Amino acid sequence: SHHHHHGSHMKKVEAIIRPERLDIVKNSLTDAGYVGMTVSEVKGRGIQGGIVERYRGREYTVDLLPKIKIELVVKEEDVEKIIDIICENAKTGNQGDGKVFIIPVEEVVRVRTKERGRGAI
Amino acid sequence: GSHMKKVEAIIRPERLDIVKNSLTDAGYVGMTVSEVKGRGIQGGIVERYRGREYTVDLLPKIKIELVVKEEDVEKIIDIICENAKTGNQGDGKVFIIPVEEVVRVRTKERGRGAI
Amino acid sequence: GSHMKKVEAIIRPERLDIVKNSLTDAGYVGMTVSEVKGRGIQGGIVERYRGREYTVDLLPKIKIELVVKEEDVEKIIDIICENAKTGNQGDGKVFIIPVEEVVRVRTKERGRGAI
Ligand SMILES: Nc1ncnc2c1ncn2[C@@H]1O[C@H](COP(=O)(O)OP(=O)(O)OP(=O)(O)O)[C@@H](O)[C@H]1O
Ligand SMILES: Nc1ncnc2c1ncn2[C@@H]1O[C@H](COP(=O)(O)OP(=O)(O)OP(=O)(O)O)[C@@H](O)[C@H]1O
Ligand SMILES: Nc1ncnc2c1ncn2[C@@H]1O[C@H](COP(=O)(O)OP(=O)(O)OP(=O)(O)O)[C@@H](O)[C@H]1O
Ligand SMILES: O=C(O)CCC(=O)C(=O)O
Ligand SMILES: O=C(O)CCC(=O)C(=O)O
Ligand SMILES: O=C(O)CCC(=O)C(=O)O
Ligand SMILES: [Cl-]
Ligand SMILES: [Mg+2]
Ligand SMILES: [Mg+2]
Ligand SMILES: [Mg+2]
Repeated sequence: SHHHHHGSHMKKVEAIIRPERLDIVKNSLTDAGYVGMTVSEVKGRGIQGGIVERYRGREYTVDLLPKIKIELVVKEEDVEKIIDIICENAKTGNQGDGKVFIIPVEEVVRVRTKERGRGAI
Repeated sequence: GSHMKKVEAIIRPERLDIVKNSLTDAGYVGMTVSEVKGRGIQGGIVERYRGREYTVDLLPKIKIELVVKEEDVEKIIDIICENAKTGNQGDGKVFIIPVEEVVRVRTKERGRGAI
Repeated sequence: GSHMKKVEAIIRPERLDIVKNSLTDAGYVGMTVSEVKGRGIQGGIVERYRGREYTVDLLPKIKIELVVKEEDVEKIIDIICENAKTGNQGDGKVFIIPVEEVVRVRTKERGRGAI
C-alpha cells in the first residue's frame, strides 16, 4: 500500500591546470579532435590556500601560484569526453592539479565569415 | 531573465584598437581586455626553417569582454565582426554567455544600471 | 539549478591583497587571478602633456574569479564591494555567471563538493 503524498547545446569548458601539463593536455585534446581553444596565464589557489615556504626556521604562505587557464567552447555532447581528457592528462596525484568549470554559451560567431551557432565552433 | 549578457570575443592583436575604438564610437564603452594565446579549427600555422617545418599551435590573440544589456548584443556582434575581420583564417570568434547580476563596486548599484 | 555560480570581479591592483585577505578570512579561498586592462563607463582617463590632453582608454586592473556555492554569492559581493571601494570612479565591477558543473582534476569529484 502507498500513502498519498503532496537550448543552444553549446558550452564553455574552462579548466585551470598546471603550467607543466599544458602541452600534454593540449596534445591529447588535439589528437581527439577538440582543437578550438584559448589559453591564458593566471595565478590561483584552491581550497588549501596555497603552499608554505620555509626560510631561517620560519614558515611563509605563498597564496597565489602560477597556473594555466584553457577555454574550449564546444558542442554540448562533447563536454564529458573533454572533461575526461583534461582530468586524465592534467592529473599528477598532487593537490593543485586543477579544476574544470562548465559554463553555458548561448551563441558563437566566427568573425571571418559571420557563421553562427554550432557550425562556428 | 536578467537581460544582461557577456560578449567574450577573441580577435587579432593588431585589431584591438580598431575594434575597441569602433565600439566606443557606438557607445559600448565598458570592457575588459586580456592577452591570450589560441588556435581555431586549423590548429595553428606551419613555419619553415632550414628545410624543416614546425606547427605553431598557439598564437597571440586578444580577448575582449563586454558585459552588456541583452538588446545590444547583436549590434555589438556586428561591430566586432565588421572591424575584426580581414578575410583570413584566424580573424576571431565571439561567444555570448549569460550574466545574472552586475554590481558597480563604488556605489553598489546593481543590474542594468550598473552596465 | 546547479546552485553554483562564478563571481567574476574587476578591481584595482592596489586593492587585491585587501580583497583576497577578506575573502580568505570568510572562508572563500578557491580563486583564480588574472592581470587585465579595462575601462568603465567613463572611457578611461585624461593625461596632460605640455598643456595638451591625451586620453588613456585602458588601465591596469585585476580580475578575480571565484566559483562558489550559490548561497555564498551575496556575501561575496558584499565582501568584494566593501574591500575594493575607495570612493573613486574605477573601483570595479562584479559579474555573476552561471556554472553548470565543477570537476576537481586530481580526484574527479564533481559538483558542489568540488568547489
Ligand atoms: N572554486 C574555485 N574558483 C576559482 N578558481 C579555482 C577554484 N578552485 C580552484 N581554482 C583554480 O584552480 C587551481 C587549482 O586548484 P586545486 O587543484 O588546488 O583545487 P583544490 O580544490 O584545492 O583540489 P586539490 O585538493 O586537488 O588541490 C587554483 O590554483 C585556482 O586557480
Ligand atoms: N571553439 C573555440 N573555443 C575557444 N576558443 C576558440 C574557439 N575557436 C576559436 N577560438 C579562439 O579564437 C581565436 C581565433 O580563432 P579562428 O579565427 O582561427 O577561428 P576558426 O574557427 O578556426 O575560423 P577561421 O576559419 O576563420 O580561422 C583562436 O586562436 C582561439 O583563441
Ligand atoms: N560593462 C563592463 N563590461 C566589462 N568590463 C567592465 C564593464 N564595466 C567595467 N568593466 C571593467 O571594470 C573596470 C572598472 O570599472 P569602473 O569601476 O570604472 O566601472 P564604472 O561603471 O565606470 O563605475 P564608476 O562610475 O565607479 O567608475 C573597468 O576598467 C573594466 O575592466
Ligand atoms: O597549487 C598547488 O600546486 C598547491 C596548492 C593547492 O593545492 C591549493 O592552494 O589549493
Ligand atoms: O590564428 C591565425 O592567425 C591562423 C591560425 C588559425 O586560423 C587557426 O589555428 O584556426
Ligand atoms: O579606472 C579608473 O581608475 C578611472 C577610469 C574609469 O572609471 C573608467 O574608465 O570608467
Ligand atoms: Cl565566463
Ligand atoms: Mg588545492
Ligand atoms: Mg582558424
Ligand atoms: Mg568608471
